[PDB]
Amino acid sequence: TRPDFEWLNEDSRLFLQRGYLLEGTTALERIRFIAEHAEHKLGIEGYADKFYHYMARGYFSLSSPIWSNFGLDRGLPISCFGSYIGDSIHEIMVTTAEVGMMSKIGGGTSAYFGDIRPRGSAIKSDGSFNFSKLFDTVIDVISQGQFAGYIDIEHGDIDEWLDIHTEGNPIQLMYYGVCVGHDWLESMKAGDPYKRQLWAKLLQRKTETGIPYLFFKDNANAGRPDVYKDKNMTVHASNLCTEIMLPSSNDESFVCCLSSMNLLYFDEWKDTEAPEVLTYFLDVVMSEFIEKSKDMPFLDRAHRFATRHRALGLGVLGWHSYLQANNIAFDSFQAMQKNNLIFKTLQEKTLKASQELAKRFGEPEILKGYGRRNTTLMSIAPTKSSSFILGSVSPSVEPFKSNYYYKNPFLEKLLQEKGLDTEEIWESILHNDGSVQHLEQLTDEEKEVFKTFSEISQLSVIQQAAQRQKYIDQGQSINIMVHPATPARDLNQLYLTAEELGLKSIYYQYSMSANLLSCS
Amino acid sequence: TRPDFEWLNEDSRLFLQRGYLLEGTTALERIRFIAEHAEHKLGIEGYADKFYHYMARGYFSLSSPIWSNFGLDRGLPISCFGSYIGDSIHEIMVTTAEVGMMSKIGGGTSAYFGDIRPRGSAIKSDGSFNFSKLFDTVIDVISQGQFAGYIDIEHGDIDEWLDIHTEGNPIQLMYYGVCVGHDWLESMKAGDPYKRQLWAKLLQRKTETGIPYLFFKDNANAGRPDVYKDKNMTVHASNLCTEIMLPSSNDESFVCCLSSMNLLYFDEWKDTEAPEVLTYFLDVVMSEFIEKSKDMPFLDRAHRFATRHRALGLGVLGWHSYLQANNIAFDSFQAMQKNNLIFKTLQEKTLKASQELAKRFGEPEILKGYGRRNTTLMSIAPTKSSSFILGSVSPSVEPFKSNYYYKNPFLEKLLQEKGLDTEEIWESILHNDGSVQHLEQLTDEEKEVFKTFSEISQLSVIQQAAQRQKYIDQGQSINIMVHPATPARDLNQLYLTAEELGLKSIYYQYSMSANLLSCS
Ligand SMILES: [Cl-]
Ligand SMILES: [Cl-]
Ligand SMILES: [Cl-]
Ligand SMILES: [Cl-]
Ligand SMILES: [Mg+2]
Ligand SMILES: [Mg+2]
Ligand SMILES: [Mg+2]
Ligand SMILES: [Mg+2]
Repeated sequence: TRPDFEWLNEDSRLFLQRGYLLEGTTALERIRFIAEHAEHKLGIEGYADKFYHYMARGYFSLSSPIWSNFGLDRGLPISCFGSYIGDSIHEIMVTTAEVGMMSKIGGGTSAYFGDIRPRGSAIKSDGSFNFSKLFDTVIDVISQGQFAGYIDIEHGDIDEWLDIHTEGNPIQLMYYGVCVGHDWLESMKAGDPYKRQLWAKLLQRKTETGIPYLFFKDNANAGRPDVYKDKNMTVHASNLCTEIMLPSSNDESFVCCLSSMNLLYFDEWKDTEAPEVLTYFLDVVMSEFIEKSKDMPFLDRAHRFATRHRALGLGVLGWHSYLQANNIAFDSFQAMQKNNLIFKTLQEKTLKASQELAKRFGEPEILKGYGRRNTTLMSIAPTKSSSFILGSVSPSVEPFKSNYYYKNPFLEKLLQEKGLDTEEIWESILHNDGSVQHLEQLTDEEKEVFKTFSEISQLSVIQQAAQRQKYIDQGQSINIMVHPATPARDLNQLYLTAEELGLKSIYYQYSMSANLLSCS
Repeated sequence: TRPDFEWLNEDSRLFLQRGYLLEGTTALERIRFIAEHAEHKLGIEGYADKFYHYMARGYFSLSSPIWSNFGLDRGLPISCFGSYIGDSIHEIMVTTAEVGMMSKIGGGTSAYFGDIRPRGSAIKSDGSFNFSKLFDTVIDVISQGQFAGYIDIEHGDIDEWLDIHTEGNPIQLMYYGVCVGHDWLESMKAGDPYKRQLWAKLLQRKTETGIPYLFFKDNANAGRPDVYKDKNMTVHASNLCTEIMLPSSNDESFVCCLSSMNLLYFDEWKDTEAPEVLTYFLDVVMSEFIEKSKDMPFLDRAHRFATRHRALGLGVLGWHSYLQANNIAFDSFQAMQKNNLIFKTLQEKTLKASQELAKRFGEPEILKGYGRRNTTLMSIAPTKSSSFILGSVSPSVEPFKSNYYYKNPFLEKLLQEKGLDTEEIWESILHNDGSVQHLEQLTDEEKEVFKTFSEISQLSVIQQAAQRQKYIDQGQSINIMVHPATPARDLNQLYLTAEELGLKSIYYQYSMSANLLSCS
């Protein structure tokens, strides 16, 4: 019934033309080229037509670097770049040049600052915040930039980092994350007054700005694949969007590529080879990064990482879409059942594919004897533009912001079956911030299915992330949305619950205009 | 009569202890070590005792990097570092990392920005001023920094550079110079209104701030040694202090080392081997830089330059001191006679020494078949601290600021012979900004000999620099001092005369508190 490329409507074509495609290349032409180029690099007969078919059915979203650069001379097809900053000017300049080159090329960058000695240390040093000014300037000066720096909450310079983005502060452009350990938080909860005041200030900053990001470093490291545990490959920090969980060091900067399965069609593709085909595709994308980076000035640490690890980040979008297509409320037991099923299925299929890839092409150095091609397979990145392109489905695992901001097609259908598909009804929804909770014509059950992100239990967001985390070898970009009237006490408990449940990170805390945190 | 090391008085010892010497090394111990280390590297018997003797007599000043680092593990013994910035992010990052590493190590840095495409060029670019923000931040963040950027007056972005240091401007820390060609200035003088307004603005900026530096690029290139002309090795820019005249390129960053002859004792050392010994010393200093830099991250372009060129910068101090010791007024025909004699003698002796060095050790690559060891031998750097250390003699070729600010020892002697060496007389001099022009007890002849920098013809400063330039293969750091009441018209003519007479640069325009420009 659904035509091939239904998703590729006039909105999507325009978006792609204006953003990603070279003048004189159409969207369809580009998809065919990508499919054929991948087949050629894999050496697998029939691969292109399989990949093309799955594209045609709307099962795959490809990352913007892949749309822009895959199979072409320009740019790189990677979606993150994470550097470790050693405690020396030499190593600071190495990272500076990486960030510069990547800010020109694009795909976001990040770095770990926590091993830089703090302000006042003998060399007297100016500390880690002082060096953050260099990266903030690099991205101010060079663009295609976006950069995130990570600092430990126990670091000598934490107070300086907590004023990033405040009025007049030197740092206005770069983002940051704070690495927070289990023992530190247990000391805070047990009553330590300094930790209690620092934590309070961090929460105040996050309400005011959305940031810092939180990196629960002990959850991240406890959740690493065995290979990284076996070889003491510590995850110091995450990436620009907080979903990546890969080790960086003096000799290696993590990189990864991404593309995403459209969960709207889970019941169509769950027993197909679509996830495996996408895994194969991401592996050839990494082969391209390796080939392109081998002679690229300043990218030697990333070239090394990609060569030895071959880390991939296959993600998802359309989670809320899938739930709505099945008349399931986001915060429900039935949603939790589907969450387990979907992510279990993806874990199994992507791992199987990585095992087959090692049989065909060999294990990279870090995985010799481990039996797969890729150190990691899955990560749940944000997908705002990618979701738009692919039929305006819901972003990643996030609830729809609202029903009308774009009209929710499942709400539309429901309104049509009730004869309520009228300008007056829709205008009422627009005037209520895309909510339907005001509408007396809808049952409570129907209202539940179409709650907005703001109306949904934020505890349910966290719990669902915790539930699926066991099936995801990297991480998940998890946003929450909180009313500005929310007591600090309630935010405090939500973040503490996040760490307790094993979440490796939290991304942005969004606000809205003037029980959702403590019940699900 | 004069004791050995008379110059090394308690002031000098304290200065050296506090600035340059490692805890537990005395000034004398350091001098002996430097002499012996140089002998060892030259393989020349008796060299150390010759070098030590000349140090003992007060004939030599050594640069602060040499005092700090020569023969030791730490740092580098070079006094400039000049990079060419190619029009690419890659080449911008190469230069960024050079400047970072050198800002930690010390010795000043500089770079040429003029081949960066201007704001609005297709890639649309943000231009050369945008990239200057990166270097300004590097030196804000890393210290031991000082940096000077050079831009051509005809460059698309010249208006942006001319607001450097103004209220709120992004650039407050780095210095800059403007490269001004002969044909451009002839177009300006012939009446071009745009050039006339731009030149007027530059002069306004220089009165207000002292800067930009002026680099007369056609004089600099016309004055290069034949070897650089023969091989099209363009001098794009000068260094932090405007005395260096060396080529930089995509593959080479200029470096040079310095030390200085004390002209107070010219009549003692003119027929000795002291200038030759100092030349030999500077060549072994460059051998140290080469050895140290060979495995230093990010310094490959400077290592290459030093290896192939072996450029040296032997300078002078105590010019005004020499004139005063001989009862010669700075602005006089007799001064001009001495200027010619001294600089002719130095040109001959340093070149002879470089020829002998090539016979002993070989010609470097750039000079194969040219018959000397070093592409350049002489440059007249500023010597404010070095002059203090060496008996408080006058700085470089500059007049003494004043007679009492430190008491002029020739004025003191003159006052003693007249019985005028009294607190009342000296206090009168202090109250008149170190001038003696008010004192009725002195003849006009005596007053002439002890005019302050501010009282001296600035045309004479320029003319003396022009006269000695024929004997100096690099350049000269030339400051002038101008009353704030001076009409723009008169400054205009002075700078135009500077270019007409063949000066390769001008450094700072100093001011003072409320015929000297047009007569000598
Ligand atoms: Cl990143
Ligand atoms: Cl494993
Ligand atoms: Cl320099
Ligand atoms: Cl020559
Ligand atoms: Mg083929
Ligand atoms: Mg650690
Ligand atoms: Mg020996
Ligand atoms: Mg040129």
